Amino acid sequence: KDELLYLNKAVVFGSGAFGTALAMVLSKKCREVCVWHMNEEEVRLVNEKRENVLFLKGVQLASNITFTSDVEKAYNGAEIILFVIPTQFLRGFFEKSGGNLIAYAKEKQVPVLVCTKGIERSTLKFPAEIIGEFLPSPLLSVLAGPSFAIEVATGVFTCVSIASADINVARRLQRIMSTGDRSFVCWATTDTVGCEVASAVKNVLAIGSGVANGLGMGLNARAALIMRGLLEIRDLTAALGGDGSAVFGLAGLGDLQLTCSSELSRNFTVGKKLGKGLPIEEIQRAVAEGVATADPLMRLAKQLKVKMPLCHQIYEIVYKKKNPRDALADLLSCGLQDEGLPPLFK
Amino acid sequence: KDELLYLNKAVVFGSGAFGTALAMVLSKKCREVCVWHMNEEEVRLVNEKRENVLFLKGVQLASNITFTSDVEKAYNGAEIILFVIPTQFLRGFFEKSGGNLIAYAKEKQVPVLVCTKGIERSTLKFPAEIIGEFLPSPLLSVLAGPSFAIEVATGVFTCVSIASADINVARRLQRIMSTGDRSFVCWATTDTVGCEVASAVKNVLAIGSGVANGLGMGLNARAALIMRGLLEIRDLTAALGGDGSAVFGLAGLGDLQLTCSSELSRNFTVGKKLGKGLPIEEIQRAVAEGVATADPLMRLAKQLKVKMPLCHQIYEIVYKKKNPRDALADLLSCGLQDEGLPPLFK
Ligand SMILES: CCCCCCCCCCCCCCCC(=O)O
Ligand SMILES: CCCCCCCCCCCCCCCC(=O)O
Ligand SMILES: Oc1nc(Br)nc2nc[nH]c12
Ligand SMILES: Oc1nc(Br)nc2nc[nH]c12
Repeated sequence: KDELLYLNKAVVFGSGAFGTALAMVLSKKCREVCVWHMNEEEVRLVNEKRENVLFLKGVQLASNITFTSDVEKAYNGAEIILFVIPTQFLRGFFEKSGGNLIAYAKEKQVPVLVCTKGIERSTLKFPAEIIGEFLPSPLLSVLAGPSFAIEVATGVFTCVSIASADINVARRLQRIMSTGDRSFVCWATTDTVGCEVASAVKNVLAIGSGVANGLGMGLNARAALIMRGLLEIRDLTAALGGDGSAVFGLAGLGDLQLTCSSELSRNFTVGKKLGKGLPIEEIQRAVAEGVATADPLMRLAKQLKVKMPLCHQIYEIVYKKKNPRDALADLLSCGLQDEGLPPLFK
Repeated sequence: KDELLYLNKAVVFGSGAFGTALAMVLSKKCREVCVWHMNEEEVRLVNEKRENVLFLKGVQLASNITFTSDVEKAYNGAEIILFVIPTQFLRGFFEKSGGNLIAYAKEKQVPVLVCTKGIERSTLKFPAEIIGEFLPSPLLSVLAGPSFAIEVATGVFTCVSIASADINVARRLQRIMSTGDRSFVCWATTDTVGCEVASAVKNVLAIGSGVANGLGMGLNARAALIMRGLLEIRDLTAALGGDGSAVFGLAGLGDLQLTCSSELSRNFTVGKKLGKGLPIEEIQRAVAEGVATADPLMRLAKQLKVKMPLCHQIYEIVYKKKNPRDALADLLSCGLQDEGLPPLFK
């Protein structure tokens, strides 16, 4: 259906640049929107300054956005729930504070939208999969696509995709997240897995992009990194059970191309230093997503016997003091190959 | 085979930034390399200055590169032929000067490499297809991929793909074009058509990229343009008979992502002005590829009944004084949709 849905309330768990930006979209589709941040003092500050001076500096919170540190106040009444809490704290949030939240969600069949990205080290599971150990899969959807937070927060044209096992769940979320001025447009897909794989691997690939640049390479190089890197997202996706339809779409190619040209992103800058030769120890001074993700990503790949050439060489560069140039050459040690893509049309 | 081939001679027909840059690659794989430019006086100049001051300013021609205006001197001995002559003059070159060249190519089974890009207005045929009316298809290959000329000319890491009906022809060209230092790496594919479609349509899409920017949009937008734009390349490719395997590869996604972020490209700048509202008449002051290509591209699409939403709206903006904002809204008039990509894995 091409007709939008407006609600009375929405809560967002995660007070980062991304969740905050997402609350601005919701603020235009929901009467009320709470954003859950844990530090009570910060909650008040932000509410006073009418601005998340914490993670999205320079943006003016809609007046109907209210930060709260009380989980219970956050979800009560909410007709949509967004999770954007970082991977590492996800499970612990659910164990230590999700009790009432879970029961509420189950009782009222409240749609849940996963926006957290990564791989959990202990289990090597993805964010929606974790959340799925606490909440029935049918209530769950995943949001992914090229979406720089500032741009999303200030209403500049953005297209993301929403994925759910049941397309019909995605289509209903598509109608709650899409704005009235067509500035935030959601496309439906069923590929939850491809979405989550693309989201996680893009951050690792994005350090490679930095590596390339620090190494003296240019735009031809980066384009080739995005293209080959995508095959790695596609193969890991196949192995994990996904149907792969998100791979060449917004969640995959779209978010991947974006994240890799983000020259001022911390993923890029870190790779760029490693590229220039600076040791990782010297660098770290606010961790980069790709750095944290490379390790688990590598363990998961190994466990599933998926070859991910770019992601391994990026992992070695980051974790095992491998010379970027030695890495590049090894990557190119393969010899002359076929492009390796299947025909679309027989 | 992962082992390279070096030759005694190579000729390149086309004295642009691209062919000139390609001659620098060849100059490292061929004893001798002639580059055919028509103006005899210019030929001498360039040869004296040891630099194509004409279209690739600031680059030092290998010493084994010699410009010549004598077709006959150009190909005699050549063991590979590259065409990079612009589309519009392609046929006329073959009719007015290819006589001896054609016979020579046929007689010695000289591999031909098509690097020209576009759609010929009269026939709506692509460059390799044209050349195929004068030369047996088996001798023909197509080169495509993300490859900014300066970067290719100065040896900065570049990956392109080479396509031929027979993969084995592509693999042999792959071994002649790939350099000894792995700075120019060629991947083989059979998708000649997808390659040529991607090459032509990317220039039109690249004006859209400019439109987006002139309209105030940012990087999220551009990423979404690249992703949806690609479907248009895929659908036109299906209709023309291609197997589509080049689409999500170097020739497609790769070259597309590159060409659309080329903020200083004439395709971008033109779109950007149209975006800012400047009338096309006011703009033109050296035509942009996408401008010339939009018309034929639109006629070809129509003739084949392929819907190419972005390319049509770009055509209207360029040829029919359509307001970019009116265009954007119409493009978004579709309503809430599914992403529309097939599963890769069943
Ligand atoms: C950690 C290594 C990153 C180095 C950055 C490389 C710059 C872009 C390289 C892209 C070339 C792709 C190589 C693919 C080779 C293969 O498939 O085995
Ligand atoms: C000539 C029009 C160009 C306007 C530039 C638009 C900026 C990026 C827009 C990408 C959104 C893709 C819209 C697809 C809608 C559809 O499939 O019908
Ligand atoms: O322990 C923690 N839980 C959550 Br939820 N978020 C955090 N941020 C820092 N420490 C944290
Ligand atoms: O007529 C022409 N033929 C070729 Br080949 N190239 C050209 N460039 C300008 N006019 C030309």
